[PDB]
Amino acid sequence: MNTGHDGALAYDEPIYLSDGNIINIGEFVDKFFKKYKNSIKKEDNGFGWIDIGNENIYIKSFNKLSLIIEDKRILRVWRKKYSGKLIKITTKNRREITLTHDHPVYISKTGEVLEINAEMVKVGDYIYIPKNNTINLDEVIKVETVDYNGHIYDLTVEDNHTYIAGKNEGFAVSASSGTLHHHHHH
Repeated sequence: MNTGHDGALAYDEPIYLSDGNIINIGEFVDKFFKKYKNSIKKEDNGFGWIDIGNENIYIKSFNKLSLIIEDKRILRVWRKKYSGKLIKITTKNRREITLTHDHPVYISKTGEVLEINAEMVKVGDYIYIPKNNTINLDEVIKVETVDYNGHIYDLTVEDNHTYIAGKNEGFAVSASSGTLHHHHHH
C-alpha cells in the first residue's frame, strides 16, 4: 500500500464519450448517483462507487498494447470529496487537466513510454497525449495549479487500465480498479 497513488479528476473535467458528449465527469457520475441512489455502495474507507456497466455506454478509450484509440465501456465509477491545489499541466495545443500531484501519467523517455507522477511532468518533460487515431508528444509549457474545493471522481476502466479524460480533447492516462493492478476475482 503506497503513500501516493489513488487519484481522481476535478468535477468539470470532460470525459469524451465514444459519441463526444463533452459532459462534466461530476455530472456524469452524479446522474447515476441520483437515479441509482439505492445502488450507492460505500467502501469501508467511506468512499462511494456505483456499477454502471449496465448502462453499457461507450467512452473513447485507448489501448496501451499499441497506443491505439478504440472504445470501451466503463464498469464502475467513484466519487470522493477533496479540497486542495490541483495540477493544471498545460501543453502548447492548449490542453490542460485538473488532477492530483501523485497522479500516474505517461512521458517520453527519448522514444520509450515511461510512467511517472504528474508533479514531475514539468516544462522539461514531454507529457504523452492522444492524436487522431494515434499518440503524439506535446510540450508542457505552463506549469501551475488551481485551488479546488468541491468533489472529485474516478473510474473502473479495468479493461485495458487506460482511459481518456481531461480538457480540450483530453489525455490518455492510466486507469485502474482496486489498487496498483491487483484484480482479485476468479
